[PDB]
Amino acid sequence: EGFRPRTDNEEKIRYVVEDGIFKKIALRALVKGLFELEDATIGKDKIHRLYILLTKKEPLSPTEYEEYLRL
Amino acid sequence: EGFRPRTDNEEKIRYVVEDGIFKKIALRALVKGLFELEDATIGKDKIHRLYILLTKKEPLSPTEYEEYLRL
Amino acid sequence: NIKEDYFRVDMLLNKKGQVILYGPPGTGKTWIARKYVVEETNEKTPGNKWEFITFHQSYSYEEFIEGFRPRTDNEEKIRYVVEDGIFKKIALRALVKGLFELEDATIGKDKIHRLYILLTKKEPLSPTEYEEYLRLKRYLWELVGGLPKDKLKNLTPKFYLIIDEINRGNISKIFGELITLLEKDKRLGGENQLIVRLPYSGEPFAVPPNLYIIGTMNTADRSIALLDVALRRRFAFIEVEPRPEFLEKENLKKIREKKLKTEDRKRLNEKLNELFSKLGNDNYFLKTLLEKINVRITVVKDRDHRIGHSYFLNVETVEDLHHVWYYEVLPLLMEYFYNDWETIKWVLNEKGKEHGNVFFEKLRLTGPNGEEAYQLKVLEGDAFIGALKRII
Amino acid sequence: NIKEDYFRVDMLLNKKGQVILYGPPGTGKTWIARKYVVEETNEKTPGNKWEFITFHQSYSYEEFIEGFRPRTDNEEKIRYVVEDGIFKKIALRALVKGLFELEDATIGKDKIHRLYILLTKKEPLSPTEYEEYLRLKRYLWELVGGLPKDKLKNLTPKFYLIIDEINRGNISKIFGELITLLEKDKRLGGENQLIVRLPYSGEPFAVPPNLYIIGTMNTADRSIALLDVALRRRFAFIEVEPRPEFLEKENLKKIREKKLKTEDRKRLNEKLNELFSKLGNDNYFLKTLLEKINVRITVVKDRDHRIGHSYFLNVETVEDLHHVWYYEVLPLLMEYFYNDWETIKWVLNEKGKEHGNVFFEKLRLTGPNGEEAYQLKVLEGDAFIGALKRII
Amino acid sequence: IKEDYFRVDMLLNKKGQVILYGPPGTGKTWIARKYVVEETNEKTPGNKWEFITFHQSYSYEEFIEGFRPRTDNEEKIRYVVEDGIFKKIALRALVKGLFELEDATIGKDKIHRLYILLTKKEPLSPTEYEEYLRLKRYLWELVGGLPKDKLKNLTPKFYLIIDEINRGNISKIFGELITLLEKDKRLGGENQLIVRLPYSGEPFAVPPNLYIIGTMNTADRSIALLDVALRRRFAFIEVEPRPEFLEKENLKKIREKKLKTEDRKRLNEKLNELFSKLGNDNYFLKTLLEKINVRITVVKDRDHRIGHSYFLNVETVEDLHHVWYYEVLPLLMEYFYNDWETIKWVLNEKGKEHGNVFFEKLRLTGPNGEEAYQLKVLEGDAFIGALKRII
Amino acid sequence: PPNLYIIGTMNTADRSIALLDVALRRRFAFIEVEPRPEFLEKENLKKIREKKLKTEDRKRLNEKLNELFSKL
Amino acid sequence: EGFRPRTDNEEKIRYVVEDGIFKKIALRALVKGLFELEDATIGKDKIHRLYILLTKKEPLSPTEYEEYLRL
Amino acid sequence: KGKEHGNVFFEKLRLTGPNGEEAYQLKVLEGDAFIGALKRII
Amino acid sequence: TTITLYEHDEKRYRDIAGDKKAIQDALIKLNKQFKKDFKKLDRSEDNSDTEDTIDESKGVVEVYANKIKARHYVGFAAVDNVFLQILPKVFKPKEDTWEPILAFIRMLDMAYGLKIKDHDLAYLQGRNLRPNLYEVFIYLFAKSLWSEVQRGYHREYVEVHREEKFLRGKLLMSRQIRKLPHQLNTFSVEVHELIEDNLLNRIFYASVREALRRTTWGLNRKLLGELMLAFDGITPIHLRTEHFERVHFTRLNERFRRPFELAKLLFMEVSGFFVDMNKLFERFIERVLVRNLPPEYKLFYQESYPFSSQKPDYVVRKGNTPVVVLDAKYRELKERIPSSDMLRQLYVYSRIWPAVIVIPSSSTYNQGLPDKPLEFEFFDERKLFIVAYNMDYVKTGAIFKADKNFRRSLNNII
Ligand SMILES: Nc1nc2c(ncn2[C@@H]2O[C@H](COP(=O)(O)OP(=O)(O)OP(O)(O)=S)[C@@H](O)[C@H]2O)c(=O)[nH]1
Ligand SMILES: Nc1nc2c(ncn2[C@@H]2O[C@H](COP(=O)(O)OP(=O)(O)OP(O)(O)=S)[C@@H](O)[C@H]2O)c(=O)[nH]1
Ligand SMILES: Nc1nc2c(ncn2[C@@H]2O[C@H](COP(=O)(O)OP(=O)(O)O)[C@@H](O)[C@H]2O)c(=O)[nH]1
Ligand SMILES: [Mg+2]
Ligand SMILES: [Mg+2]
Ligand SMILES: [Mg+2]
Repeated sequence: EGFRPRTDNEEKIRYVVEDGIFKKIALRALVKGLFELEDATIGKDKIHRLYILLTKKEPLSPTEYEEYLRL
Repeated sequence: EGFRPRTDNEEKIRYVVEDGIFKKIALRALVKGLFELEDATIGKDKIHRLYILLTKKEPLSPTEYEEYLRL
Repeated sequence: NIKEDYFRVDMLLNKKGQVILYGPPGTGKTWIARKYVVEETNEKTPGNKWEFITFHQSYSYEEFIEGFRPRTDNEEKIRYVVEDGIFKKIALRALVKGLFELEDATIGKDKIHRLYILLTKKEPLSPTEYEEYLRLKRYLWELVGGLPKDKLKNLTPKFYLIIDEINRGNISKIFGELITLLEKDKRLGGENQLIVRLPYSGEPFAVPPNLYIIGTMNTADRSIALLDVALRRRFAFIEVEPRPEFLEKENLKKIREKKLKTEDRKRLNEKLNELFSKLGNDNYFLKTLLEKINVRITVVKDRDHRIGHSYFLNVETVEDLHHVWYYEVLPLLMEYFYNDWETIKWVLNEKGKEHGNVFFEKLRLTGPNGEEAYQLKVLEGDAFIGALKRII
Repeated sequence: NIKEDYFRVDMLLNKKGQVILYGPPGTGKTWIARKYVVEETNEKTPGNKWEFITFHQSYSYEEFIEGFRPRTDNEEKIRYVVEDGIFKKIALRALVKGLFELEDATIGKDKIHRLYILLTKKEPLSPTEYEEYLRLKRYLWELVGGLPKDKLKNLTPKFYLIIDEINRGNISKIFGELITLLEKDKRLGGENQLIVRLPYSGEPFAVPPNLYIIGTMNTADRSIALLDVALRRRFAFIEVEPRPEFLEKENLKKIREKKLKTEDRKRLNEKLNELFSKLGNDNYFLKTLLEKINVRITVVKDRDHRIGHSYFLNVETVEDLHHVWYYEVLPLLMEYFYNDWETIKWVLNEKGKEHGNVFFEKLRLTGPNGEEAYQLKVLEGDAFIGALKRII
Repeated sequence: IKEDYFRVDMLLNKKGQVILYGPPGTGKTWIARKYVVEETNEKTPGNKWEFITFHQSYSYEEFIEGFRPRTDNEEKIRYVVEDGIFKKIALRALVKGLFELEDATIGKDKIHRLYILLTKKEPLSPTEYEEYLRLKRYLWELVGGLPKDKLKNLTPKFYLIIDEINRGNISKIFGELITLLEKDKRLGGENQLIVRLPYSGEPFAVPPNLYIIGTMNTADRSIALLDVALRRRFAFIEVEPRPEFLEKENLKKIREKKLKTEDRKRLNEKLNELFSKLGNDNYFLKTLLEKINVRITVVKDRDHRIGHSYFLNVETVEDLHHVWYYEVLPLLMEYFYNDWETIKWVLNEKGKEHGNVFFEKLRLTGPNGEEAYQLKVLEGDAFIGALKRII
Repeated sequence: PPNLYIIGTMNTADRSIALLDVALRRRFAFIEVEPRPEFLEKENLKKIREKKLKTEDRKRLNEKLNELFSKL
Repeated sequence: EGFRPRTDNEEKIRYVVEDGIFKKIALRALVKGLFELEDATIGKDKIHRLYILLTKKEPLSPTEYEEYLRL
Repeated sequence: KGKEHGNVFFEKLRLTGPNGEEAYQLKVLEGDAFIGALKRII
Repeated sequence: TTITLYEHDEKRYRDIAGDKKAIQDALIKLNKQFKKDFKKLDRSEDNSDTEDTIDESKGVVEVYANKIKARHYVGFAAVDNVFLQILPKVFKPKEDTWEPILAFIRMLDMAYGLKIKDHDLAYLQGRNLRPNLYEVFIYLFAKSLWSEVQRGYHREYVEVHREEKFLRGKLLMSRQIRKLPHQLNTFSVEVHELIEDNLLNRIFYASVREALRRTTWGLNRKLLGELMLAFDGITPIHLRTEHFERVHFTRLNERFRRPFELAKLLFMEVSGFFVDMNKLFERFIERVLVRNLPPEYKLFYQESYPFSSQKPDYVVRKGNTPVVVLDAKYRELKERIPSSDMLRQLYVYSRIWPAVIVIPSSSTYNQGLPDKPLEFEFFDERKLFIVAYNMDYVKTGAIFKADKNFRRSLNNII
């Protein structure tokens, strides 16, 4: 986990926390493992939303990043 | 690549991602490689437009930097 | 016999204030410290009443007490607000949680409870409430200096701090303000109450009498050349010996059945009866094997380089004993003796043996200047058991 | 208390200006620095009259007197301002508090009171009043340039800075400007008034004669010892030897009932009578035990690695003496002589003994190349006192 | 008396920058402070002289020039390059020297405007800082159009008296100054050098007024000025620890210099009572410091010698006891940490084990045949009999 | 989570296994991948190169390896 | 060559790139070199305009630095 | 190397160390005696 | 195999351990290695003949067809698992070879200038270890290091201009002002941090690693094993001669002088060192004379040039007037008379300095022993006075009884 700069529609530099390699593969191993659990079916829609977001590349806008930090 | 300020509007100084030399030479080798390819003929009239932007021997103009970004 | 080890820690932790469970690795020093705090304050997770924290070689004072750290402010440009570390987020927390139960006519219990919420906040501090955190922290150290020493010894919630691998980090540099404070007398409420002024934030800071900093020092790495004055007088050192008494037939059965379930303990009984029958029907075999190999370690090398007993505590067959002897004992044994061979075979008393059922066989081609190089040799089946039955 | 270690600090600190209480760990160095300042200033907590800070290796020159420290303003988050450290906030505090009773500041006595408010202000300085603070600071060093040396010799408060473990930090770097100010005739009012020019703020600075610095270095470690010969002249070293005379029967009753003046004096006295009656009714046992170890450590180790009298000061019973032996000083003795068994057997005066009532039993298994090592033995009961009576 | 005063005054005109090096405890900062005060008649630092002292955090950016945030408006923090301590002196020593010239530097309205913005204690507002940066560009356009005869003789002598010059990383602090600190490489010299600074880019040259008298200690050999190119620039005055001041008469002449005959009668009978207990000899502390400094020269080095700042402030025999056991014997023990047969020889008690010895012998011995001594706090007239045996 | 396994890879020509950090020789478990010369036979070098190439490249690979070991 | 902040009187901190000592000698030697000959160096007033903007004692204004970057 | 007293920049201290060490001191000369200690270099 | 020699002593190849071919292979490397490193060590009347004798495989050892003979070069060397040690012939006896080891190191203590402790050597006396010079100088290095590492670790300060995620030390301002706001998230400081792996600690990690690999005791393997664990975080280096020169001894690492000089004496193939037995006695007598000659000051190596300069080993003069020449010779002095080569040099040293001359010689059970007083007065038909003095050697013990007998004979000579 670290700090990385990011532009907000061609504006001044906005710092945002972007997860590295190990945390993006440990959280991915968690949200993929919670599919086949019978007790984790209380949030199966929202966990599946996290796994699609965690395997895609370059989250372009903060509207899905705040969705990502909420999930 | 890194972040550089540009000559935008006066009260609207922007931080764009100006590419370095290794990204510019690897894109230029990829653009020139696909320019003479037969199966990449979907947008070959636009790959030659991307080649002129990469051999442009000057800092890129801000009214057409988004044309460089979209290509 | 583990309640005496939960009483040996407990009698020293109220007399000296903090301990260090120093001992060779693979013994249970991390497990004794974690299962004493969970048994004392019933919280299975870190956070509120204790905080697990390990040390490393690049761990610094600014991550422990406080330091200047760049922090984002509500999804915008960074500021440079000074962040309290992992100690100061629990040393202040042990103070304001203890100050709930104190019935004095000067406590701002509405203000202290507001400071307690901002200290247990798992999210980072936003600048709309970080100034509310620093202002309430300023009220705390104006209040602590006004309370007498009679009402700052009986604070009820015992806070803990498992410092894992305390000798791996540079101990005198991490404990900057904590090698003048970590005594039982230099805490708050004691006879020698010291409120030490900090360099970075500039606010005074003092350890409360609730906080007990349990340490789990491995001593096969970064050995007994410690600080020897500051980080040695404050800590009441407890030696956690590698006990081979937990490696009999009944002791392996009793350990692996209490944590087990209904159907697991019958299968663990059938597995262990199959294992010790392949060893020669010796119920005291793994005890005698570990006790014999520990005597050869303490004679040649130091007494704190012995092979522990967390390795052999999770075996169920001969094949699992093979995968713990060739990957958690013999690579550990070649680490201590610095790739030596003529003394690593005396530990197994295979000094006058080569090319047979030996763990280190000599290559049949000597070097130019008469030197010889040995090689680790994998075994299997009854050849490996016959190679273990002559260590005893 | 007032006999030797108080009256030789107060006489020497008033003559030299700075005192370092160098001595081995376990001696009253931090305690005699804390007791002298509290009994002088009549303020049992830090803050106004005195400041207790401690040095470490992460301690900065920029955080001691002056440095660029980035603050967090509202609209400009990254704002680099020059912030005075703790010494410049106690040297300016000792100056403008002492300048309340002078007769040449008759134009700006309100400005000196306003500057004293800004230095006692524990709130962080807003940038609307930081320029008011800097305008009053450069007014102050204009005012002491027009003050005569006959009127700056007697400033009626007495401010203190107890730095603890002074030798741990880079003392040549922390005392940047202070390696030429810290002298009795080189402060303000002395025979050579020196107002040096600080690097960062560009404002002149001079230590007032109001201030005193009581360092307490530790001299068990040697890589952090104070060998700066140009700095050892500025201080005045006081060797606090570890006195075993605080461990007699009458002395333990006089040291432990002076602090605890509650109604448990009948409880401590009957417990200390029972403790020494188990020791053979020897009123000079623990005095002889610490003396016959510190002499036997002085002859083989250095003279500054001796056992202090803070280990055996808090003993109450034989069970408490057993806890302070096997867990505090015997792991300490195994740290001094780490696998040097012929020395550590001799320090406890068990050199010929290898079996029976002894702390270190001899293993009955020698090594390959003729080496042999020993093993601890947890003793208890009257056999433990029979292993302590052999030392004295 | 005036010999060390005149010796500084001679070398500060020949080489340009003197260094008073010596063992710690002698008059190095004192003879440097008394020289600049008696030559400039200014007892506190200010325009005519400035005292600084070096350390490891005294880098190049705050000594000559570097970037420094400064706005003086509580808004619009202007990241501008600000001159350090030295360039605020060398520009001040130049524009003070450009007053007495007749018609060579025709800047009599623009030089005095630059001097009043250089001695201004209040920090520079940006509406007047643009005037200060524009007049400084006029200065190095002025200097360069002046003849060397009207630039060598600038009248008012400025001093940057620095201290512990060895303690800072001197080759890093001296940046562009590493080639300008000769007497003939200044302004007005035979080979003037208008050298260029990195950060601001404005050129720079030291005026011939500015003299750098820098005191250092040479007992720390870890940090000594061993650069052989910063020993050519400086003139190194030997300041040895002189025990001539520790007589009865020479101690009475020094310690009764500023007392106005009020406590001088108290001091006269106090020194009469000190030397009556030492054996009625006026020459005790002279040969006590001599027989220690000679015995510490043949053992450690020439540079670790005990100074004469320790014994200079003694009044009675009790104050000599508190400066022996607390300032110099802890100093003598940390030269020779656990080196006991050497520190016994500095006090020449080498055959003396017990009795009136500072280091009594422990009655124990070692298992391998070793021994170690123990410090013995002596009091009364037995202390003097343990001290007179050194002589 | 207990899914994430950390398969390291260590070129130990420069740094030996004893010259690692102390929280690496005990958290991890070391497998020595020994240099096997048995992959360089006449039939073993053919089988390894048969997985990457095609059928017509394999006869040229067979003829070149027959030309190689005949010269040796 | 390096980066350098430059706020003139009231503008924002526009991060200009300031040429060091060497480029203000290397460009100054090249422009004074080309000023004496006339083979294909058209725009001798344009080369002279670059030489004036290299010996500026004052720092360059943003209305003059931008034409200095073009020349 | 052989001159230890008289017109020499370094006189010898009269006593040696406890284990065979011996140090000197920088003697300040003046006048023609300084030249006589300087012309013996050449 | 362990082979041991005394000065001018021989061993048979048939009785010797190991192989006949293995020892002669070890020696021809050692005598060749002594050729390239001959000029570093000084001599005194050695008759070395540098051109012919040393390069003919006769530098240290004379390897012959039927035996192995030692020259007069004292010390030790370990080559190809054939550890050679050459003790002086004076300490030869009539634990049986453990007295001459501590005698030779004590003669290597006072003469050569080492500052080892007597309680370092007295720890080994009686522990029935195998006598070996390499096993004790590794121990004298390892004990003096582990007694100087147990107190302090030698963490020395370097300054680094490092970009840190936190703020430690002085913040660099010219590197932080010119920082773009896209990279503002790291401070740029210049912190004076203390590093454990300094150059003196890289050497002592490498000097231990090359010592534990080549040690054979059970005491040094335990002591170097604890030293290597204390130096675990230090990155290793390959030792050279540039590394032992690049460090300088200031006041903050002066206590590491004793292990480093012994680490330079043993490390820099070959291992160990050799010195001439003539000069080592010439240096050892110089410690005895200046201590024992209060009336007259004595200087070693004073030279007077005839006609090619023939210089005495030592001359004592009170002021300048008495000329009492003292030339130290390692010769046995058979038949109670000096030889042709000895007395011819004694005649020149007296004439070019009315000058008496005294020759000190060794005396033990093995060497030739004269009577207790000044044994031989001689006149060379020019009113000369040649006195044959003999120093007895209680240096095998720890007490200096013979120094009083040497002073009493010198007081009758003075
Ligand atoms: N009453 C009394 N208590 C003493 C005396 N000497 C030591 N103590 C006790 O010793 C305890 C700790 O001693 P302390 O002075 O703090 O050691 P220290 O100087 O800090 O040791 P270090 O680690 O810095 S080196 C205190 O609780 C104090 O009560 C004494 O002379 N009188
Ligand atoms: N009158 C007089 N006083 C002296 C003389 N030498 C030293 N002193 C006094 O001794 C005190 C200490 O001398 P000082 O100059 O401060 O030592 P120092 O060389 O600066 O010490 P250092 O750490 O920087 S190395 C001064 O206050 C000074 O008054 C002298 O020759 N005459
Ligand atoms: N049940 C039980 N398990 C133990 C005991 N001691 C150690 N263990 C086991 O040891 C393991 C922990 O080892 P650890 O403390 O991390 O070793 P170390 O920190 O390297 O010294 C756990 O899996 C426990 O199951 C014990 O007394 N009882
Ligand atoms: Mg652990
Ligand atoms: Mg302390
Ligand atoms: Mg000074």
